[PDB]
Amino acid sequence: PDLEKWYGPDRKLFLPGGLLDRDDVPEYLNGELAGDYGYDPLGLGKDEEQVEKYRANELLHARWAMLAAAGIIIPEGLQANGADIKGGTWFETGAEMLNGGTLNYFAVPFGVVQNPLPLAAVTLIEIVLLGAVEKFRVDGTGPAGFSPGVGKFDSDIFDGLDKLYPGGPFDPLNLADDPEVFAELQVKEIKNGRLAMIAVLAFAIQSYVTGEGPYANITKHLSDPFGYNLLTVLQGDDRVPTL
Amino acid sequence: KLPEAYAPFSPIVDVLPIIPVLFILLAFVWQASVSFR
Amino acid sequence: GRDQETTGFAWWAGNARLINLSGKLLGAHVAHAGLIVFWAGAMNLFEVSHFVPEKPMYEQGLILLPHIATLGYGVGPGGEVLDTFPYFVSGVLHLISSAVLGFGGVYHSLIGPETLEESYPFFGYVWKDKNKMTNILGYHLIILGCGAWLLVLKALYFGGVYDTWAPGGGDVRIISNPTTNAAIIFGYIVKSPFGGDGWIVSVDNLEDIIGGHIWIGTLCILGGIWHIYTTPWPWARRAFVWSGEAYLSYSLAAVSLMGFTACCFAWFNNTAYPSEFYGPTGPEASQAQAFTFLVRDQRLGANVASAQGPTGLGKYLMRSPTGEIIFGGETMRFWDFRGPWVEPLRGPSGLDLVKLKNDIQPWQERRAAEYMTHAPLGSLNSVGGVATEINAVNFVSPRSWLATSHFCLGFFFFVGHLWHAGRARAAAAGFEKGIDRVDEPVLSMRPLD
Amino acid sequence: MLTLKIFVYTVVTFFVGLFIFGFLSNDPSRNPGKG
Amino acid sequence: ERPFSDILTSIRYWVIHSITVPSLFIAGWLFVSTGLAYDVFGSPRPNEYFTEDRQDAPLITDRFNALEQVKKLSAQ
Amino acid sequence: ENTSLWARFCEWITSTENRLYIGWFGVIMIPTLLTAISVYIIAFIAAPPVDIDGIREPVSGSLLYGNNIITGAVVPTSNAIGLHFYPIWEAASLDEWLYNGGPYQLVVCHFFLGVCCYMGREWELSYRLGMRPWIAVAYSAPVAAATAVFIIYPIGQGSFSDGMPLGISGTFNFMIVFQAEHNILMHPFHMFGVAGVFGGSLFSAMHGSLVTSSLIRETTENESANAGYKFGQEEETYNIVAAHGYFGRLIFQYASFNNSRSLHFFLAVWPVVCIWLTALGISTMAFNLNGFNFNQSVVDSNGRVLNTWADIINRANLGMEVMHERNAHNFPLDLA
Amino acid sequence: MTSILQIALLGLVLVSFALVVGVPVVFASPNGWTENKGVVFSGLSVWFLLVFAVGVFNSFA
Amino acid sequence: SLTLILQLVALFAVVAAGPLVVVLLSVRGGNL
Amino acid sequence: LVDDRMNGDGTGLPFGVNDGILGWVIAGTLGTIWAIYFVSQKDL
Amino acid sequence: IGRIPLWLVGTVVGLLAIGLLAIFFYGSYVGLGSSL
Ligand code: CLA
Ligand code: CLA
Ligand code: CLA
Ligand SMILES: CCCCCCCCCCCCCCCCCC(=O)OC[C@H](CO)OC(=O)CCCCCCCCCCCCCCCCC
Ligand SMILES: CC1=C(/C=C/C(C)=C/C=C/C(C)=C/C=C/C=C(C)/C=C/C=C(C)/C=C/C2=C(C)CCCC2(C)C)C(C)(C)CCC1
Ligand SMILES: CC1=C(/C=C/C(C)=C/C=C/C(C)=C/C=C/C=C(C)/C=C/C=C(C)/C=C/C2=C(C)CCCC2(C)C)C(C)(C)CCC1
Ligand SMILES: [Cl-]
Ligand SMILES: [Cl-]
Ligand code: NA
Repeated sequence: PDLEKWYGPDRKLFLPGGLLDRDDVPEYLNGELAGDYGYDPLGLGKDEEQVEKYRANELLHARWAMLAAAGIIIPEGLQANGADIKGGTWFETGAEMLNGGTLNYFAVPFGVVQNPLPLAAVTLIEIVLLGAVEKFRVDGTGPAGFSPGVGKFDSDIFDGLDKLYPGGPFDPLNLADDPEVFAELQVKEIKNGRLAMIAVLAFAIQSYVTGEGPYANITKHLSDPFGYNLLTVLQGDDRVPTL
Repeated sequence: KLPEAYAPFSPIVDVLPIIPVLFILLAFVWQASVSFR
Repeated sequence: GRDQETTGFAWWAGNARLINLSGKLLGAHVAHAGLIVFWAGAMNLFEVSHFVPEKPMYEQGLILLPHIATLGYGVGPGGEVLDTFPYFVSGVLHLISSAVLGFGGVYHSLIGPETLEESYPFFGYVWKDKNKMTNILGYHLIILGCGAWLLVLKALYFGGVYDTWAPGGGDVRIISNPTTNAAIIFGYIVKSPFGGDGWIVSVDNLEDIIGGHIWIGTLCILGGIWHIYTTPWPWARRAFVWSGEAYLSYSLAAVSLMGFTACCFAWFNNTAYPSEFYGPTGPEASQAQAFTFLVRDQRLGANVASAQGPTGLGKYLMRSPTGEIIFGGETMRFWDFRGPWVEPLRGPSGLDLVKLKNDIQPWQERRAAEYMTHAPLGSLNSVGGVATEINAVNFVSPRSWLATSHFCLGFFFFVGHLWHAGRARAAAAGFEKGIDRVDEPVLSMRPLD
Repeated sequence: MLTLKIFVYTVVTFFVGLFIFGFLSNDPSRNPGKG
Repeated sequence: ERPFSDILTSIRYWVIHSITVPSLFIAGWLFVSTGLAYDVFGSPRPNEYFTEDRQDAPLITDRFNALEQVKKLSAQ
Repeated sequence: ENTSLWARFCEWITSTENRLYIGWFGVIMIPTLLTAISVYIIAFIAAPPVDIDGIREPVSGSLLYGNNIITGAVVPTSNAIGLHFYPIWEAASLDEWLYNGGPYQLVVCHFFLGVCCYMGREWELSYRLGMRPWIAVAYSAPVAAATAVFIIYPIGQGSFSDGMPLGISGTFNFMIVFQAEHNILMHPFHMFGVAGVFGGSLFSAMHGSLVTSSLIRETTENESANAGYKFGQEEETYNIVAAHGYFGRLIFQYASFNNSRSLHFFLAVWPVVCIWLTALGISTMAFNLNGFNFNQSVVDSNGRVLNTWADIINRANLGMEVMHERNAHNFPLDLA
Repeated sequence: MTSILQIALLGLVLVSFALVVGVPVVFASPNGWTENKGVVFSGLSVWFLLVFAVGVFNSFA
Repeated sequence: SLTLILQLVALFAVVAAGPLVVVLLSVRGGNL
Repeated sequence: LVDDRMNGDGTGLPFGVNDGILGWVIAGTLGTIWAIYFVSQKDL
Repeated sequence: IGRIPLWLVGTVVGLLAIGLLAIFFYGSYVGLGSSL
């Protein structure tokens, strides 16, 4: 694992060598964390500790957006290709459970199952589960065990587990015991998460502009690239020819 | 004709194709300025 | 920059000074590519600004708008222009991209690293590094295959391209079922280049064109992967010369051949170069004159089958050396011409007599008269017609302009190939600067030459 | 005529093959230069 | 003497010639525009190639009275 | 001891001890040129008349059919054939092949291959002798001119009947019809070619006269001055400084060629580039781009055409045009 | 909206001319590139912004 | 005319651009 | 017809091969020269 | 004396020569001898 492209002084930066000499990079970015491209034009970091807690926020947003990008794009594609999914378009899935409505959960590839849980039960379950999980995350303590690989673990294995990267229960497939590949996978994780965050922001803006989901956007744009793009949807109607 | 919003820029459109001819002459100017070093 | 004292090259050979400077050579290349895209965009914007809708493109001295129209933008049935905004967008996109390419070229020429070998080993190269040379060649082959596949995608799914052979006088068509048969595709590359065969210029249908482009794209991608993952074999390493000038000479020979071929495409092909946009070919104009003087005298009651000229061959109709019924006169030399306005009139034996008597369409008559009056004959100050005609009309065919310019370019690039191949051999052998005057080979040879 | 065509094809193929494999036969080494 | 590059790169030369050269250019322009070129060299103006008498090209057929022949066949 | 058959053959082919160098370009050059020479000589002596215009009206061409050396020619291929590649085996009989102009295509194709391989052979011998390689580049200009008149112009015109006839009066016919149809005299590329041949004559005479003028005294008056030069002498046989001084005092002390290498480069480059230009002019007029058309350019105030020397040339070209191929045209426009 | 596009395109022409005259000057100036980084980056950024703005305003004009 | 005047202004600007760059690099340091 | 001819003109004929014996003699001659060059290589 | 650069002098002279030649070519299409 060539770790020197991501950590240390001779790492990859957000501008190339001719555009950015390695003297304008801020001193608090010296290649100690994954995804360090020396990118801080506005002085929002100001020191290593503030950069570290901002990295906590960045990694949490990255993981949530990595889940969210798949959760946005996949049900819409399944519905468009012919699955019995309602509310596949991500911004109109909420209304589908408004007037006592329900959803269909398509367990791939096994089939669509009708979901009996109503909106109130769903939101109560989400509130209690997410509150408990976030409280466990900030406290560093958890009640029960049985994660794969590590097995049934007592409620004390969480001590010494690093925040944002706790091994043991959250690592059933190992894949990270070697520190070099662990750091390299940290770089991969943060880059994928940044890409997913930008993708989710793109999903939101495209959905607001075009009134349709990102799968519809990409499919219609690949159907006709020069007849369906941002400028074409801003134009509104067919342009009067300049003949 | 150009599109109506771009019609007032037709005079500068009509000059552009000679700029590649101007580049080789600029190379000769630069070589003369370095005294054909 | 550098002087002659440190390089051994005078200013008029100053580009040779950057043969072994990878970064500056890259900068020269990128600035040059910016120049090419600049000319494309600027000339396209000039042509659309000077474009006049009622006249056909070939009457207006346009060479790029016919290319985009053949791609199938802004035109309808019969080659009639419906919108010039696609042409304007093409010009604008090229002109803007030329700025980015020019910035990159100027950067790498002036303040970029002189050699890429130290800090950028992926881009660093020496000319004798045959593996790196094949890697770069493979990358470029992959890019070219993707460009050919872009043409295929435009033809199949993105609006199609202009088919001049569509019934009713051509239209923009979706190409379904391209000719992927290897026998049909490579027959063109093994055809004779002479009359009646025409080598690859005689490709006459969009199905054949797009199938050949599928073949070219797939072969270019496969060869690109091949060259990325292989090293030249010992027979190649003994046959070739491995230096930048030698590679340049190989490319010069290849593009000289391409320029001559493009000349012949522009002069002869009316499928990839539709006559609606490029004007008639020379054979097309001669056959159109013959057809027009046939239909006029048919309308005057004359029998165009029994009429013989002063020589006795036949004023309107005669036979090709293989027996086909063809138009009479000197245009017999163009008897192998095929065009969308004449092929409905041809049965198995050639020009069908009853079809010429009863089945002549008004659009065919109009195209024939137009192509007769707009033959690719004119002066270089753009006076249309033969050298004896007076200065009345302002017309030179785009086919004539393209053919003349590209024959000239092909010839000069053949000469440049000769120059650089000879100099590459002499420099590899070590006597490109002259005879040593102390170890002269001829003085060591047996006399009597 | 077909006999003549066969003979001419054989002759042209023979001379072209001689040309091709002659320049394939280590031709850049056939010079009096040093290096 | 002076090796003519020193001449071509001297402000004295250029302050003389920024006056002399444009004056000669303007003199030539005035020579054509004022009709003095036509008067001096006898070239007909575009309106006086043909007269009311002859509507074809002139033809000098006399040698020893060619002066008055060209005087009467010219533009008066 | 290098007993291999192909190795022995290759060492003989690339041998610099042969009286005439063969090389791998020569193994294509010698058979094609021998074929072209044989067919040209046989056809020029005894070929039957050729229906050049395709109008069943043959042109004799050969000595045995009543031509002299000036009027004798190998007549171009029939217009009915056009560009369709007519070899002997594509003819029903040798008589038909002769009637239709087959010898012309045979000689032209073999001559083109032979001169291309002659240029390659020039490069090859320069390489085997340790020379610089650009004599082939210099020879590319007559090769371009021959290709233009024998191949490129028939390609652009659609028929090998428009090739230059292999003869003297045939060459004159080609020139006259070419001027009639394209106004080659008013073509700038042809003007450059004329400047090149005139300048080549001027510069050959000038350089030879200067070298002969500055020859150093090594002989006597009873002996030829050429005897003052010995083949392979190390020292210079003439005074370059004196010749340059005379030239500078003659026209301008500047704008000279005191560098002998620069002088010889100029002597090489001027006629070669100008012949390149005029060969390209022929090749462009193959696609009907033509010379400057200044017919009726000058009009008076009332619009009457004032004829010029270009208009007199146009009258001459009209006389040339209305008389060439007097029975071959059925329609007014000479598009083909 | 047409006047806004015309003003934006005029500004793009002016910025393009400024970049054409200045970027080679800054590049080949002695220590000019290491000092005019901000000015050159501002010019390139405003050039890209003007190009995108003209492209957007074309759909409304 | 306004079209001819604007064409002349653009022509003079583009013609003077490159020479101005060379002149500015000559008087402002060097490295040309 | 009054006489026989090959009638190979035009028709887009691969290498002008109207009879497979022509392709065979081309392949045989090229392969014979190649075989001589190949069994005669590594001899310089 | 060399106060003005010779390359600048030659560039201005060539610019005027190119301008005069462009004027001459423009006059081929207008005025006298323009076929109009
Ligand atoms: C033939 C093209 C080419 C090549 C091989 C290189 C190669 C290189 N450049 Mg680059 N350069 C180019 C074009 C090229 N340049 C262009 C057009 C620009 C203008 C944007 C620049 C401006 C530039 C700068 C300012 C810098 C480099 C530098 C570098 C070095 C490494 C950084 C890098 O990859 O660039 C980074 C370039 C980008 C991130 C631009 C995006 C490129 C993506 C990958 C597009 C891929 C192409 C894609 C197929 C579309 C093709 C477009 C085509 C059809 C026109 C390396 C020597 C650096 C250097 O020398 O450091 C000392 C440096 O500082 N380049
Ligand atoms: C793909 C194109 C290509 C490439 C990349 C190069 C690259 C190289 N060549 Mg060149 N060359 C080529 C094509 C190519 N050439 C062709 C087509 C010819 C002409 C037949 C030659 C002839 C040639 C010569 C004779 C020599 C070079 C040399 C060189 C080197 C220095 C070039 C230099 O500093 O010129 C600087 C640029 C100039 C001096 C400008 C020349 C002015 C030209 C003629 C203007 C023409 C404009 C005209 C209007 C165009 C239209 C004409 C016609 C088509 C209508 C360089 C490595 C030199 C060498 O061997 O170095 C090792 C050398 O002496 N080349
Ligand atoms: C297609 C044109 C082309 C290209 C791209 C190049 C490229 C190159 N040449 Mg050049 N050159 C050319 C043709 C070309 N040349 C011709 C026609 C000649 C004959 C006169 C030569 C003869 C020649 C010599 C004699 C030498 C080179 C050298 C150089 C290299 C160094 C540049 C340098 O230091 O200049 C410095 C120049 C300047 C500082 C002044 C010009 C500044 C820029 C480039 C002007 C561009 C303006 C442009 C519109 C700005 C765009 C901005 C962008 C944001 C859009 C450079 C890569 C040198 C070399 O080998 O380097 C080691 C060298 O010694 N050239
Ligand atoms: C009209 C019919 C003819 C069709 C024309 C096209 C045929 C396909 C030719 C493509 C050859 C591809 C280039 C391979 C390398 C060439 C240089 C070389 O050779 O480099 C040499 C290299 C050195 O080892 O060899 C090697 O790497 C091995 C290279 C393999 C050589 C191919 C030979 C195939 C079989 C030949 C005929 C069978 C011959 C037997 C005839 C004997 C008498 C009857
Ligand atoms: C290296 C070098 C060189 C070269 C250089 C180059 C080549 C450069 C370039 C460059 C380039 C290649 C550039 C480009 C550019 C572009 C631009 C700058 C643009 C733009 C834009 C605009 C502004 C536009 C606008 C418009 C539109 C949009 C449409 C309408 C009209 C108008 C026009 C208005 C030389 C030789 C000199 C010398 C040596 C060095
Ligand atoms: C797209 C298209 C198409 C397709 C095409 C194609 C498919 C092409 C191709 C092609 C190819 C596939 C080609 C190839 C080629 C080859 C060549 C061109 C060659 C070569 C080479 C050389 C020249 C060599 C030399 C040598 C020798 C002889 C020996 C010694 C050494 C050396 C190597 C040097 C078609 C027409 C259908 C249609 C239209 C369009
Ligand atoms: Cl005649
Ligand atoms: Cl006729
Ligand atoms: Na006649």
